[PDB]
This record gives sequence, C-alpha cells and structure tokens, in this order.
Amino acid sequence: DTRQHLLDTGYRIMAVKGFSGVGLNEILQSAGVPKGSFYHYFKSKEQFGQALLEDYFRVYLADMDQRFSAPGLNARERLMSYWQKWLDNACPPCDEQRCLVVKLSAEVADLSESMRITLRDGSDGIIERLVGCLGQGRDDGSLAPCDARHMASALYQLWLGASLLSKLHRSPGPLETAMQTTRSLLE
Amino acid sequence: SYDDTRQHLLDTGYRIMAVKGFSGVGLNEILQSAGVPKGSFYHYFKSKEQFGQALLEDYFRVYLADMDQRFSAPGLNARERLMSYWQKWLDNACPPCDEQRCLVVKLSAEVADLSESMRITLRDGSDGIIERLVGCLGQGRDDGSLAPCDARHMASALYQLWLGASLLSKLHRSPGPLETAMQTTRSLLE
Amino acid sequence: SYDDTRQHLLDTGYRIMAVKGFSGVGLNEILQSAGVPKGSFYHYFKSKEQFGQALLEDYFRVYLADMDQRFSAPGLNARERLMSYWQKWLDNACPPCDEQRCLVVKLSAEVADLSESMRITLRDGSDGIIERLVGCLGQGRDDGSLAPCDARHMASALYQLWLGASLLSKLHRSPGPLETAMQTTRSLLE
Amino acid sequence: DTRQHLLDTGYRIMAVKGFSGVGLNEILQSAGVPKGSFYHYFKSKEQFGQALLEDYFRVYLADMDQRFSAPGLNARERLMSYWQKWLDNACPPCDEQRCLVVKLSAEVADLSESMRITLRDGSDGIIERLVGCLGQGRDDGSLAPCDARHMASALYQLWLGASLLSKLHRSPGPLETAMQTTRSLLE
DNA sequence: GTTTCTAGACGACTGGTCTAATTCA
DNA sequence: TGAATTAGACCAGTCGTCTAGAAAC
Repeated sequence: DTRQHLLDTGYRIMAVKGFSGVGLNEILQSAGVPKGSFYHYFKSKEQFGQALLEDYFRVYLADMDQRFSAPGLNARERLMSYWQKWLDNACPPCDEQRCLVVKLSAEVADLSESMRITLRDGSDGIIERLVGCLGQGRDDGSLAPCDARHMASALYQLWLGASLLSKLHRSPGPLETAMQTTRSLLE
Repeated sequence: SYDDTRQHLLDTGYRIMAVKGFSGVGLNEILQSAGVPKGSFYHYFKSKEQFGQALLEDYFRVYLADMDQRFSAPGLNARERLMSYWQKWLDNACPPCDEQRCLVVKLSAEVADLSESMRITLRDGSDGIIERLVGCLGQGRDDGSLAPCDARHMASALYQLWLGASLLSKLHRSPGPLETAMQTTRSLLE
Repeated sequence: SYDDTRQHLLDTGYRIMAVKGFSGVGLNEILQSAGVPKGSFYHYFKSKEQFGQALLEDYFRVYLADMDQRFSAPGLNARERLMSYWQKWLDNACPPCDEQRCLVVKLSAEVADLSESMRITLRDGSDGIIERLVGCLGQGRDDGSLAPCDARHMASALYQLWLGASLLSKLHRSPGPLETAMQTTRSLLE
Repeated sequence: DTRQHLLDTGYRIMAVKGFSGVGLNEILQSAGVPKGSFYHYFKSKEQFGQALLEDYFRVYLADMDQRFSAPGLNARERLMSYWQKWLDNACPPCDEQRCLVVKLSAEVADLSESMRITLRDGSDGIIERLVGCLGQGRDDGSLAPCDARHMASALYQLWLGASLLSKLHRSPGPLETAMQTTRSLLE
C-alpha cells in the first residue's frame, strides 16, 4: 500500500531523473505522502533505493520467466521476443525510461554498495534467464549451439551499450544495430 | 594563467565527476580541490551546466586525439592498431578501477535526461569515437588485416558491446565482463 | 507492569537527560533506549513536558528521601550528618563521572525559561533540599555540634555555594571548585 | 557588521532559549540574514556558539576592567559595585538572561568541547579580575586579609548558584541572600 | 575586478503529537 | 465487547549544502 505506493512513485520518477537528481520532496509531493511516513517505511533514501530496485527486479524477472515459457513459441521465438520488446517500447517518444540497469548502474555503482550489489545480482539474474533460453533452444533445435553463458552475457552487454547510445541520440537507431548484430550472433 | 586555472578547474571536475557523477558533485568540492575561492566559480564558467559541457568537450578533444595517434602507430597494421584500443580498455580496467576513465559510460544515462547541451556533446563525442573506428576498420579492409564488413555497423556494434561491458564491469568490480567483450570482438572480427 | 514500564521510562529519561539536557534529547532515543515503542509514548505521559515534570518529581522524591535518612542516621551527631551530605556531593563528582547526577545543576538554567511546570518542580524540589538543611542546622543548635546561625540563611548560602561549584566543576572536569566550596563551608559553619 | 549582527542576535535569543533550544531559522529570520550568509561566517552552529561566547566574554571582561578601575572608588567600593550590579539588574521582569555562564554551562559542558573550554577560560578570566581587586584592597586597606584566589572563587560560586535559584523562583530573593553572605565573608 | 558575501530554495532526516484500529483481556 | 497498546499519519522542524548572482574593496 503506502510503502508500495512510494516504491512505485519512486520508480516512475527515478527512471527519468536518476537517484541523485531527485529529492525526497518531489517523490513525496508527487505521491501525496508526508515525510514522516517515508521514514516510517525506509530508514534512508539509500535503503529506499535498494527496495525499489529489488521490487523492480522481482517484477522484471517474473516477466522474463513468463516470456521464456510462453506457449506456442519455440525457444528462438521466445528469445527474440525479448530483444524485440526492448527495441519496440524504446522508440524515443518514450522519455520515462523503463530500464533501471541502464539509468542507474553507472551513477549508483560508486555511491551505494547496497544499490551496486542489487543492480549486480539483478543483472546476473537477467543473464541467467538468457542462458536458460539459449539452452532450451539447443534442446529444440531453434538455436545453433554456442557457449550459452558467454552468448547471453555478450548479447546483454551489446544491448546495454545500445541503450546508452540510444538515449544519447533520442533515436532507436543504435538498438536496430543491436538487433541486427544479435541475429548475426545467433545462427 | 587565468587560462591555466580554468583548465585546472576542468581537470579537477573530470577527476571528481568520473567518480561522483554530475548531480553528485557540488561546485564547492570542485573549487576547494582546485584551490579556487568559492566566490569565484562564475569567473570561469556561466553555469554548472556549461562547466559540464566544457568539461566534456575537453574530454573528447583529448580522447579523439589519442585515438587518432593510436590509429597511426608506426609498425602496426590496421588490425593491430584496432586491437590495441580495445586492449587498452581491458587493461586499464584492472578490476576495481572506480576512478572511471570513461565519461561516456559514467555520464550518458545520468546527463541525457537532464541537459540538452551535455547530451549533444556526449552524442557528437561518441559518434566521433565510432567514426575513428570505422576508419580503422576501413584501413584494415584496404591492407587486408581485417575481413570485410559493414564498417559503420561493425564499429557501432563493437562500441555498443564494450559500453555495456563496462557497465557490468563497474557493477561487479571485476574485469570479467570486459574479457567477455574481448572474446566476442575477436569472433566478430576475423 | 504498566506502572513498571512507566517507571522505567522515567528512569531512562533521567539517565539520558542528566547528560543531554531536555531540548537535546528526543522522545525516540528515550523510548528506544527503554524498550518501549515510540507510538506507545502517550499511553504513559501527556506530553514531553509532563514527562519532564514527572521525571523531576520522581527525582526529588528519591533525593529528599535520602536526605531524610541521612539526617536521621543513628549514631551521628548533627554536624556529622550535615557534613556527610556535603562530603558525598564532593566525592561523587570525581571526573570519571561526566554524566551529571544532579538535575538541579543540569536542568535549572535550561528549563527555567522554557517550561513553567518544570521550573516549578525544580523550585519546589530545591526548596525541599534547603528545608532539610535548615532542619539539620537546627538539630545541631540543639545538640551542640554546630554553631548558632540564621539557619534558613545559612542553608540557603551553602546550597547556592555548592550549586555554583558544581557548575564550575563541569566546566573544568575537576573536583577543584568543589574542594573550594567544602573549605568555605567549614569556614562558614565554624 | 553582518557577522556581528548575527553574533548579537544569537546572544539575545540564546540568553533566553539556550543553545539546543534555538534553531538557526529563528536566529536568522529574527536578524534578517539568509542561511547562506550565516554559513559564510560560521562553518557550523557549534562554531557560532563558540564565536558568540568569545565575544561575550570579551565585552564582559572589558566592562569588569572599567568597573574595577572606577575613578574615586577604592577596592571595596569597586568590588561591591560589581556584586551590586548583579543583584540590581536582576529585578524580575528580567527573565531575558544577561549571563551566559549561568545559562549555558550545564547545557553545553557535555555537548561541545569547544564551548565548554570557552566557558571555562572565560569564567577563569572573571575570577582573575576578582582576585586582582581583592588584591588591590589588601593594598589600599579597603579589604581584610584573605586568600584572594580562594575568596573570589567562593564568591563567584556563591553568586552562580544564587543566579540559578533566582531563575527557579523568578525572584531576586536568592541574590540578596548571596549579597548578605558576601558582606559577611569580606569583613 | 574578482572574490567576498548575499541569497534562500533545497538536501536528507527528526521533532513531538495524535488518530485509528489491533490486540489482548 | 471493552480496555490496552501501538503502527502509522503528519509536517513543520533540524542543521546544513546547493547553484547562482550581487556588491564592494
């Protein structure tokens, strides 16, 4: 409820303004919660950051699992559905960024050990799901053989970099480059 | 000597922003570290934003310049020139270097939604990186050192790859993800 | 166990306020340190202020009870009783003790301008101390242990003297000014 | 000037409300100075406190020096004019304290090592001037022999506690008691 | 002429108080 | 169901920093 409302409002604003660039008041005002309530549920802005990041990964990873077990698609189709979504809902009429790994990693990495680790574990979990799907495709013939752990990492790295350049250009341009390199890397 | 101070401010901003970012450093810490009075900031820059722009502009001028020198080393072919760049990237990331070298990695996501001027500086700067890469790629298609490719796509895909690698490398305080980028780079070339 | 919790809050309030004052301590620290939730506070007191008053009243309750004990102690004459009170004040302010014991010294100046009720409690409390001194001085005029004097005047002067000594002792972290007082006390009483 | 206005205003408010019981905003608003100017001159509230106490003692001892050098009075007359002033300006509409040694000592001694020191040195500065006057009277026949350092210390202690009891009673009653004991201790 | 100083919104966080309803009798 | 206990709402308060611009030696 109130805690969850704060987490949501936080995610919504930090996705755009970052961690250091928002103040508790803006989050608070935008959510209609008093400062004393904020500090009833979180001991600090840092601890709040972590919570929002954990909740973010729980939700993100749930979706990845659902996606990589969708009925009626083979593994390749499942894997590509993920990259396509990344490319699709990132045409740049979208300012409110979806991806906290892209938005917060570099800022937060030297600032909060708890947020650094949460981002770190969260990304590893993302990579983990990719490894499974890559593996599933080696079972159903959808995908060529490869070192699934290496491939998932390299692809994920490639798409992360694309998102940076994408934000830098306000173009989905670099993501198209990513998609294309991905098709090339698989098969 | 006015100019000298100003560069020192710019130099200090780089040392510090590389770690704390743009929103996380204040004018006072920068001025203090550089031996400049607090009251003097606007003697050298119009705003913190324009300071940033200046900070970044100098960063790329020096960077693109080293890239040019690097892509002209006597005794190396195009492939050896290209490989030394990516190699440098892996090396000077002995594993927990939180003292970022790379402002493209450190500042892009933060600054892009915040400052239109810095965003463009970052965008044009990074395009400049890719451009020099394309040139080395082409240089290799000419001297046979590197297989053929769509040069603008390969550099763009490779540069994207190391950027994402760098992020994960900061998240892990390990050079592991970069070692991964290196493997993929070799596979994508030759 | 409701009464015990109340008493425990009172005691914890005393230990901490003796050191941090009234305005410098917060409800949360007192409550947390006592194992009572902050939300339960108003189940035990009407306001921070009345907690303060309660705190002080209980302090004087215990304090004046000692004074009564001491000043009726079997086998000591009146001078001996009176001097044992002053001796303990001197003794228990050796400087391993930076935690004030005495609320009249710690709180009077702070609280007097701030809370009419705490002021009153302190006032009535201090008066009771003076009253017992008076009683002991008189007791000595009865049994020959102490010279004749204006007892209400003397008890007041002595108490004022030691109050000021306690202040300077805190400022110096030494029992020095207290030794001074003790000497002036012997001089005045003889 | 701006610095001095801050120092003066702090004195007027801290004399009444103590140290921990005032906030910068009350001092600042009351004085018409912005937070940014305050922190240009003082790095912290604690250091402001120290600054304040130092200026207080500078002024107080300057005054003691003139009063104890008054034309036409001998040492007894000078010494008693000090004790008298203490009593006089504690007619009881005077709840706005003049005296920081009475007001701040117990509060600040456990809280700020620098403010404790300034209070301590300043109190010593007071006692020194009393010792000198007591000494001057042993020279001009105005005052009986005594251990001057012992007596000034006992007198100052006596008036310190009496000042405490006045605040507690809202009466100059306890100060008269001291004045009387003072006369008995001298003579 | 530039650094001293003005400026006050803003930063994260704590203050004391009080209500609504849980939990316990 | 009534009485005991407290989570949580609430926000003006705390001290201190932020970028920015003006004043002034």
